[PDB]
Amino acid sequence: MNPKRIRALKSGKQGDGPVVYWMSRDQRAEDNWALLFSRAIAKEANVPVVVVFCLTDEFLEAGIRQYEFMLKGLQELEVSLSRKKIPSFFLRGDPGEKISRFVKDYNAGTLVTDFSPLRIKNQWIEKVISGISIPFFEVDAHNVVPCWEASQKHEYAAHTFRPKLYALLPEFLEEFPELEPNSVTTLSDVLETGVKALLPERALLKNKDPLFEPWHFEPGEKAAKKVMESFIADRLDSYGALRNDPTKNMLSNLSPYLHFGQISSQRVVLEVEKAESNPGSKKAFLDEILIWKEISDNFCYYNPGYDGFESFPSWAKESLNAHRNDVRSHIYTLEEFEAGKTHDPLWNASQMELLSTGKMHGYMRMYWAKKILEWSESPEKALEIAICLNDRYELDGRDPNGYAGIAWSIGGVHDRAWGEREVTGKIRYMSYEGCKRKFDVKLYIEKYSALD
DNA sequence: ATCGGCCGCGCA
DNA sequence: TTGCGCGAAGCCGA
Ligand SMILES: Cc1cc2c(cc1C)N(C[C@H](O)[C@H](O)[C@H](O)COP(=O)(O)OP(=O)(O)OC[C@H]1O[C@@H](n3cnc4c(N)ncnc43)[C@H](O)[C@@H]1O)c1[nH]c(=O)[nH]c(=O)c1N2
Repeated sequence: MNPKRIRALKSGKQGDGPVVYWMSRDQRAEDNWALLFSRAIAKEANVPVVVVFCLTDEFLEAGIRQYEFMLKGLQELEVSLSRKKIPSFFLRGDPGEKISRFVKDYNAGTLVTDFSPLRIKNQWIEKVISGISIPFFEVDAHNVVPCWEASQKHEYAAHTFRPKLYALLPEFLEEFPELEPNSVTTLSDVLETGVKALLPERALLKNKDPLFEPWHFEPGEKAAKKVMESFIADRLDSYGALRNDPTKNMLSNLSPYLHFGQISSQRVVLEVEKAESNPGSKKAFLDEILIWKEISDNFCYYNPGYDGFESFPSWAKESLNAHRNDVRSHIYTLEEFEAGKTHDPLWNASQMELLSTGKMHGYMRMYWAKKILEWSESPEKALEIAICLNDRYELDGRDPNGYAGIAWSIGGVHDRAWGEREVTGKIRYMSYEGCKRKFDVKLYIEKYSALD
């Protein structure tokens, strides 16, 4: 393994016991540098490797759509791990509290977790640290260049981070060895229970049936390898030319799998790299999954206030400030956006794309989040409604890519200042009629007319 | 250091 | 549509 992928969190005396992988972000058995590290420590010490996943009450902030998708990654994940003789364990509480009992109860010798830059991970890791005595390592298994190696500061834009990332790519772009089975030796209720809890929160139509359409993405590692091979085979060619057209389904549709870590961006990079197609389609796509996926981690990692106004750049702050008294063409309430009740049929279309499938089209997500800022009473409230719907309804929500994507839209983070306007100040504008030069907007509204 | 280099619109 | 040149606009890093 490339050692630079490892951070030592807590130093102590290596217990005699097993290596416990605390599985958080990267819920996969293959192409996992974290579990590949745990097994190596279990191997040298001739102790086993084991997985422990912590199911927290944060699922009740989202909905059936995400929770189902995730606890079927997990059922399949466990069949896979047992097949390698690595048993997995599923605790049901506060990680800081619960993971600390596990290591102590089970005489864990060494504890490993994967890397995530979101605030709450830090709260737990710091609680685990103060309650264990065995060593404690962290591994970046979600990025190609470990987040703290690509850059040590917040990067102002993609084109300041782009040299830094490619500087280090030949070293960190590499094949994955093979997860070696152990030598040394309930998820059904958990879902049935979680679901009954979330059942009065489903989005229904006027009729009783749910809004969500569960057949657009199958969850799992197996599914995610076919979404990836499908993209490489059918859409990667057309990607640069049609990535921006909401009527063509020419995206990878990989974001829900990456979010849960059911597939590794590094594998995807490897396979796109090796694959022949339009060299511009490969360049266009590699920038999305290398430069934009990883500066988004860079973002939350250096900006603890990443989901708030205070992390916008200074120019963006001043400008939105001076336009807090400008009169707004419309003001909608959370619940009115929520049910696509604006005058803008394009907006409502895209909101209807969000509610029924769980994945709104890449381009339409920009447009969507800017009209929230233009038609709400203040930036804080627009940031609030946009996080809220993003995380409530996007399969790929509750994710750095989310906070970094909203802050681009509403705040100009990783963007630049544009022609000053009312309400939106110097923040990049996007117009209806600009969409109309770009794609048959009429076809996209026809698609989603379930506003009942 | 001193400057290059990161959507909407008019038009053919 | 479809590409091009332009506009308005602040800031990083050679
Ligand atoms: C308003 C709004 C809200 C969000 C986001 C953007 C915007 C404008 N993003 C990011 C982005 O829109 C999203 O990653 C893409 O729709 C990914 O879909 P595909 O994988 O189908 O795209 P596509 O195949 O074109 O991109 C491939 C991969 O590159 C990365 N990438 C592409 N666009 C990116 C972007 N704008 N920012 C960062 N990485 C990007 C993603 O990992 C994506 O899976 C996000 N993403 C997410 O996973 N969860 C979220 O909740 C949000 N929230």
